[PDB]
Amino acid sequence: MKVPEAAISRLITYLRILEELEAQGVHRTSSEQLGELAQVTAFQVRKDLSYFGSYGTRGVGYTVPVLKRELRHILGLNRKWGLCIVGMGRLGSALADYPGFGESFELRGFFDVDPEKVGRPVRGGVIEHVDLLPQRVPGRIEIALLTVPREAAQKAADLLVAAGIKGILNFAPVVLEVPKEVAVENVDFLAGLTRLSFAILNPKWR
Amino acid sequence: GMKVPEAAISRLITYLRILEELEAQGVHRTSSEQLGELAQVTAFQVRKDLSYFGSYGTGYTVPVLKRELRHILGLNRKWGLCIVGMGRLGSALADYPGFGESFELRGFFDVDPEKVGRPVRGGVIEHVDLLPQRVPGRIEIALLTVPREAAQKAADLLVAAGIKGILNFAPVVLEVPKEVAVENVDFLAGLTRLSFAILNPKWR
DNA sequence: CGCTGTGAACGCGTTCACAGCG
DNA sequence: CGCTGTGAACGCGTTCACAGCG
Ligand SMILES: NC(=O)c1ccc[n+]([C@@H]2O[C@H](COP(=O)([O-])OP(=O)(O)OC[C@H]3O[C@@H](n4cnc5c(N)ncnc54)[C@H](O)[C@@H]3O)[C@@H](O)[C@H]2O)c1
Repeated sequence: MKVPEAAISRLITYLRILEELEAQGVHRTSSEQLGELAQVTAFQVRKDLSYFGSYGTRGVGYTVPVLKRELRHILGLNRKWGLCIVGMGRLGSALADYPGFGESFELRGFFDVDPEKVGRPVRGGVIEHVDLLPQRVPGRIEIALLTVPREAAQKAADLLVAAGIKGILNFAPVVLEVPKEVAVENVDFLAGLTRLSFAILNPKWR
Repeated sequence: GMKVPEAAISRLITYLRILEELEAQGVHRTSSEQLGELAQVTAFQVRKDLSYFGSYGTGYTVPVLKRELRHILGLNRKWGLCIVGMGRLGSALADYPGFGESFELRGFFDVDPEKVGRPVRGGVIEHVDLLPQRVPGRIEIALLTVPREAAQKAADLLVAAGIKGILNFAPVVLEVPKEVAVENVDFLAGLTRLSFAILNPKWR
């Protein structure tokens, strides 16, 4: 009834497997196959899905197109979120060019404070100054991709919170302080690297 | 209890960053209470995570904890890294000036005939076919930044070449031998999690 | 007194056995 | 019968209780 956040991550993985199975022409799957491809047990797959509903067919398995649609629904992918990039350095510029956001995420703003950058035309847009967030965010942008230097993150975050942002995808190696009403999700490649260090040094534990 | 939760390692990483900051600020003494607040966990959490490895307290001396942590995390050595897939993300990573002294880029690989032989910061792009002749004793960690459809195969080549750890930036679940460590940095997953979080605020 | 270190209790996510239905 | 759906046990990871000690 109450969903652990570890399950949401696994649902994201199941949906990717379903998109792949569909691409391969597979119309039907099972908790066992789904588990095998996601490297989790069939038990876990069925438990994860049960948190939201009964999308399978007893004694048969799951119809790929159906589970796919249901998972996209649960995940909020059945809509078009408005996004923006704050910090047009190398990562931000790379993201503006990323051809993989799909139909669920649409870039609508690119902000920064550098005179050189501000004003530069980019894929589907043109860089603007951050103070224009209050006059660009409301009703148009729900999620912000935060790609500024570590020391500028928390600052940029406050400007986003005050601008009425709904969520922050944080790429900066720092814990952000935001009001509980604002969602934050971190993408930390340095932490990932350090975890590999620990893992490699502790094979037994791994 | 000596079965260190993987979730503790992530927090240790955060404690270290907090200590770096504190040291930068000129702070010398800290406590599990101040550390906790800064990491947004309880004082109980901090002390418990540290206890897994030892008794470094007295509170804590910023410089002493910082040293003990980067040691526990293996940051007291120079890891050899390589980038496989020199596209937009790969190139950005090659020029990132924030790896630190603990991580050294020693290889850049690709299959694009037009990128191989291409000079880059601290080296030149080589064909992935050269991995078996480049990884052993020089490169332990590979940053995997090739397209989704190419990731599993590239990981197979890195494994065969002797890689010890793979930092996977592709949205796929990699299959690798038990002895090869894998860590995912998945921004599309983070995006989708935010989507879910925004639609389920009560769920928090 | 104030703060650490750590067994033990506890709540929650995973595992499991089977109930439910096709 | 076969595979999904699920209530409950299990056990891992966080919280708690107190012991040590300057
Ligand atoms: N572009 C971005 O902003 C961005 C941001 C985050 C995550 N990513 C992820 O990064 C990965 C790469 O995306 P990109 O936009 O940089 O792609 P890209 O196509 O720019 O570059 C991928 C590079 O990999 C090379 N490649 C393909 N197969 C290879 C193989 N077997 N061995 C070695 N090199 C190979 C390609 O030739 C290309 O140079 C994807 O998984 C994507 O999801 C991209």
